[PDB]
Amino acid sequence: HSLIHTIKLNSNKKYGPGDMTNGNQFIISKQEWATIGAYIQTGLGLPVNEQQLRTHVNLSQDISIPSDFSQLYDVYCSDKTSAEWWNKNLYPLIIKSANDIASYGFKVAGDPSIDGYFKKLQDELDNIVDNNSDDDAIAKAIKDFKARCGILIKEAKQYEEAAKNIVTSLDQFLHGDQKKLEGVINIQKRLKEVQTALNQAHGESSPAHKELLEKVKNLKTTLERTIKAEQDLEKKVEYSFLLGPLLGFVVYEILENTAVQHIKNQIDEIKKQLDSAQHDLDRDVKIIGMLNSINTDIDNLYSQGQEAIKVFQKLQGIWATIGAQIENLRTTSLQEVQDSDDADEIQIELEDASDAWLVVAQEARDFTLNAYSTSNLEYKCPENNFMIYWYNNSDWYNNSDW
Repeated sequence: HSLIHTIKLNSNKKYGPGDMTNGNQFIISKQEWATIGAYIQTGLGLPVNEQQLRTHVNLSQDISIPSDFSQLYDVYCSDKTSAEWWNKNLYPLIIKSANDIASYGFKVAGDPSIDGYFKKLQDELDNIVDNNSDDDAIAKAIKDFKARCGILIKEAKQYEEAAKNIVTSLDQFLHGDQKKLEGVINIQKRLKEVQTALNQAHGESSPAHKELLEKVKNLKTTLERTIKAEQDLEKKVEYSFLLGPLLGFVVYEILENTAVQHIKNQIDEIKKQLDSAQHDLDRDVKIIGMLNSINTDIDNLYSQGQEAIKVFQKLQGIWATIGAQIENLRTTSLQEVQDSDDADEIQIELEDASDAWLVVAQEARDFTLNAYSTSNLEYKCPENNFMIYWYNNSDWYNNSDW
């Protein structure tokens, strides 16, 4: 965006928001969290027993499922549990950190309906260097100045700690929490194991097995290329199961993309081919195709998890420095104003920092406004209704031709 370039350029301004960017993205990136969120949706819908699996990949009741397939269930459950944890414990924090940026920015610069805190600080400095002002009024202005800065320092520290807490939550998402949460790293390990096993046993049984499973892998590769290529999301984030269980959820908006429409047609073709195929081909390609895509997904969850850790360590440092600079403002700078009887330079710095804060506050608001909202295993992952809309409204599950 134009605004992202403005934010870097501004990132040098004292009392301002600093470099709240991440490459060509806002430091809280709409596109990043939208993409991640797609993988999580897929996770939230994973099946954990035979009947669920059949319903999910859309396999005829008349088809037998070999026993080694059962390994799927435990790891799918863990993956699902992970997704649910993320949905409850991680993603809402991201929304909150965006809100913290909007809140601070509108507080110091003022809400567009307005005086923000920086204008109030400026006027206080006016009173401190006014010669008409008697000594009592000076002393009072100084106390008010320090108090108001103290509130900004407290909030900045709160936001700093919130960013630290996001980093901690990410480390738990990836490495587990030493309790009932298995980490993405271990989930990835087991998913790769099961993938190897099932591929050896049921993924190379015939030429058509290899052909079709390779076709699905190619579609996932292209889909992923397209996803990583599209930088700018213009719509409120929603998700779609249009591509079905072979590929997983995608951000709804990306359905417009020509390449993705091509992929939808190739998927419709696969469905036609499988639904009337020899039973073992039908079964193996649905189940293992989906599993291969889940492995690609979990790889993406891992790497983008590590990336996000780096981003929120950066944000953490930004709030630390914001608080440090306001502490300097209320002590050393304020004393200099008193000694020099000159406040104009500080006042103009506060004006300029106000404008920079407006820029990042608008980006934070935009993020929030457009973000997505919404061995037994039968008790750890009970059946829920999560996929039912998708089973009732996605083409993959249309069986009129059966």
